[PDB]
Amino acid sequence: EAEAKAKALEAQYRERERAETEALLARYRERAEAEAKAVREKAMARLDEAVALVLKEVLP
Amino acid sequence: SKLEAILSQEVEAEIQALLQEAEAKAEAVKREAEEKAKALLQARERALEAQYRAALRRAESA
Repeated sequence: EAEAKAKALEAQYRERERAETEALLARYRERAEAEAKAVREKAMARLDEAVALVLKEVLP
Repeated sequence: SKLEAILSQEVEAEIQALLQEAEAKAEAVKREAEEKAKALLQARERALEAQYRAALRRAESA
C-alpha cells in the first residue's frame, strides 16, 4: 500500500507541476506583450516633442 | 503420574505464556510498521508539495 500510494501520488502532483508551469509561462508571455505595446504606445505620443527640444538643447 | 500431570500444567502454562508472547511480538510488528507507513506518508507529501512550491516560485520569477 505504501508503494502504491507513492506511485499514484507522484503521478498526480507531477501532472499538476506541468499544468502550473505552462499556466504561468504563457500568461506572462501575453502580459509582457501587452506591456511592451503599452510602453511603446505611451512612448509614441511624445517622440517628436522630446527630440525637438533636445536638438534645440544640443545646438549652440 | 500425578507429578506428570503437574508437568502437564507447567507445559500448559508455557503454552498460555507462549501464545501471549506470540501475539505480543506480532502486535509490536504490525504497530511499528503501520506508524512508519505513517510519518513516511507525511514526509512524502510535504516533500512533493515543497517541490511543487519550487515550481511555483521559480516559474513565476522566470
